[PDB]
Amino acid sequence: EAYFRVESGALGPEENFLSLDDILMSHEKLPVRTETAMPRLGAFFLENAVPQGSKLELPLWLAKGLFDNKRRILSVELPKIYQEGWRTVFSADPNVVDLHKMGPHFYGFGSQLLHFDSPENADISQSLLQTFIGRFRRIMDSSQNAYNEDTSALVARLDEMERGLFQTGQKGLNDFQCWEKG
Amino acid sequence: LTPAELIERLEQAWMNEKFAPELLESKPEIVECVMEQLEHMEENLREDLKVSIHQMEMERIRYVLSSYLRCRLMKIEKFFPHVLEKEKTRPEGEPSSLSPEELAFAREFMANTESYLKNVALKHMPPNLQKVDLFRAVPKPDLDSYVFLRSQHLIRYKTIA
Amino acid sequence: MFCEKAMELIRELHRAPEGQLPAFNEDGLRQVLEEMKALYEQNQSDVNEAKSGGRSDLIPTIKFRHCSLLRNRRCTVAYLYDRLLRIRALRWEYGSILPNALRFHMAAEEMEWFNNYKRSLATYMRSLGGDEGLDITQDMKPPKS
Amino acid sequence: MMDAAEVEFLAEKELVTIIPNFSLDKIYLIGGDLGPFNPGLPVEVPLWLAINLKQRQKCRLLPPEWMDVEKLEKMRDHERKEETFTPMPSPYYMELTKLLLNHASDNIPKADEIRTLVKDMWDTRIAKLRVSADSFVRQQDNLTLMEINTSGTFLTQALNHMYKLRTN
Repeated sequence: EAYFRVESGALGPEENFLSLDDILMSHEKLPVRTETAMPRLGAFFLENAVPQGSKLELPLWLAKGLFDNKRRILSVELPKIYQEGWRTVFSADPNVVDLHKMGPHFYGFGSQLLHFDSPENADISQSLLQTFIGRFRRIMDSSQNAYNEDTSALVARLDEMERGLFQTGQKGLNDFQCWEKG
Repeated sequence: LTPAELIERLEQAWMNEKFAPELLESKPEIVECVMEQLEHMEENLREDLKVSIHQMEMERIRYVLSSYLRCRLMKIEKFFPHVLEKEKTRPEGEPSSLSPEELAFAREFMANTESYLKNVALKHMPPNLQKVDLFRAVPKPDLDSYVFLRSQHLIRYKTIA
Repeated sequence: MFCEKAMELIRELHRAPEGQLPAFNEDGLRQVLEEMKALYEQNQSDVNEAKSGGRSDLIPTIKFRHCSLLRNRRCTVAYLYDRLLRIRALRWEYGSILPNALRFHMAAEEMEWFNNYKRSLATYMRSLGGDEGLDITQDMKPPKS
Repeated sequence: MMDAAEVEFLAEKELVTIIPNFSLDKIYLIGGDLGPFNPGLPVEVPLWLAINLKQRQKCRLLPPEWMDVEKLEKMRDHERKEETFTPMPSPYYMELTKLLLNHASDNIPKADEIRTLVKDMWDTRIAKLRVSADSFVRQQDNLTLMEINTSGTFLTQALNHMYKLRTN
C-alpha cells in the first residue's frame, strides 16, 4: 500500500541497517569458540570472566562484531546444515528438506555466514543456489494456486525468504482474482 | 505540442516512473502542461451529455497525472537522503530528477524525520553515538533489480539503465 | 547485555499483520536506552582502567560491549523508522484527520512528525497549479465510471 | 509494476464499435475526436465511453470481430498447439472480455460459452508461463501486460534473489 517497509539485503553483501527482517535474521546464535579470556563477562554466560576456549552460542551479529582475520578473539564453525554433510543431501533433492526446522532464515544466514572467511565459502554458495533454483518450482506452483492443505503443509517447510516469495505470488493470484470478479 | 500527443507522453513518463526503481528525470513540462490543458477544460465545461463526456475524459487525465506524481513522492520518501543530495551532486549539465516543489518537500521531509529521531530517542543515547548518518541508514535504489521493458522482455535494470 | 530487550521491540512490529500500528512502546524504549547508558559507563570505565590501570586483558570485554551499544542502536532506530513508514501510510489511507484510534497508539513525537508531514505534503500539492494546485491524494484508484 | 486496475485502465483506451440511440455533434476530446453520433449508425469510440453509454442505456455494443466463439475456439487450439506463446488478437484480450461480458453480454452472441473459452486460453497460457519460468531461473515476449504483471512481481523477486545469491 502506502506502507513500504525496508526490504531485506542479507542475500547481497551486507545487511540493511534499517531492515527489520535483517536484524531478526542476524539474531540467531552461532557455534563460536573463545581465544582470549574476557573478564567481567561471566554473569550473562552462567556456567567474573570467561576462560579461553569456551564453546559458545552467539548471535550472528555479535560473533561477526568480534571476529577478524586473526581469530584473536573468536573461533567459529560452519553450522551442521551448511556443512558439506547436508550440502550433499540437498544436492540429492532439495524439495524435500524442511528449510524451516533448520535455520528459519536458511538463505539469509547462509549468505552472511560467508564473512567468516571460511575456506569452503565457495561450495556453500554453489549450494545456496542449487537448493533455491531447485525449489523455485514447488514454491511458485504453490503460490500461483488456491490454498489447500498441500500448501499448508508445503509452507510449513519453506524458509523465511521463501515464505516471502510464497506471499508475493499469493498476492498477484489474489489481485487478479479480486479483479476477475465483479 | 498537441493535446493528443501531450497526454500520450504523460502515459509514458507515467509508466516509465512506475517500472524504473529510481526517481527518474523530472519532466516538469508534461506535468505543467497537462495541468494547463485540464484547467482549460474545467473552464469551457462550466450540453449535458457532451459536458459529461468531457468530465470523464478528465477523471482519467487526472488519474494518470496523480498516479504519476504519487509514484514520484513515494520514491523520494523511500530515498529522501539519496535524492536531497543526489541533485546537489548532479553535474549542472544534466536533468534535475527532482523539481523545485519536490525539492522543498524532500528537504522538509528530512528536517522533520531527523528532528524526530533526535528528539524522541536518538539524543538520550550515550555521547559520541547520538547521531546517525541517514545517508547510509536508508537503503539506496537497487539499480541491479530485474524489471520489464517494452519487442518486450525482462532483465536487470542496471544494464538497460 | 544481549540487546534482547531491543528485540522484543522490533518483534512488536514483526507480529503486526499488514502494517498495522501497535501502540508506541514508551516503556520498552526507555529500558533499551537505560541499558545503553549502563553498557556505556561500564565500558568507558574498563577503557580508563586500561589506559592507566595497565590491565590490558580487557580489549575483548570492551569490543564485546561495543557491539551491544551498536546493536541496541540499530534496533532502536529501525523500530522508530518502521513506525514512521507505517504512520506515513495513514495519511494516504484515512485522509487528513487521523482516526482517533491511531493517535491513541502513537507517541506525542509521532503525531508531531505526522502533522509536520501532512503540513508539507499540503504545501507541495497546492503548488502544482493555480488556485490550490492539484490534490494527488484523491483518485487513488483508476475510475470505474 | 502495474495492477489489474491500472492495466485495465489501458484496455479502456482500446477502440470498440457501438451503435448509439442518439444524435450528438462531434465532441472534440483532448485525446482525439469522436465522430458525430447518429442513432442506428455505427461509430468507433473508446471502451470507456462505450461502457459508459452502454450502462447509461443509450447505445448498443458491437462485439470485436475476434470475439466469435468458434473463432477463438480455433485460437485456443492454435495456442495449445505451438509449444511457445501465441500472439493474441487484442493486446488486452482478457480485459475486453471481462469488461464486455460483464457490461454488455446482451450484445455478445452467447456469452457463457465465449467467456469460459477465453480463460481456457489464459490458463494454458499462464501454465506455459510457469514452466517457461522454471527454465530462465534454472538455466539462469508476445504476452499481454495483464499477464506479465499478475505474475511479474513474483518472477521479478525470484530473479532479484538469483543474481543476489549467484554472487552473494
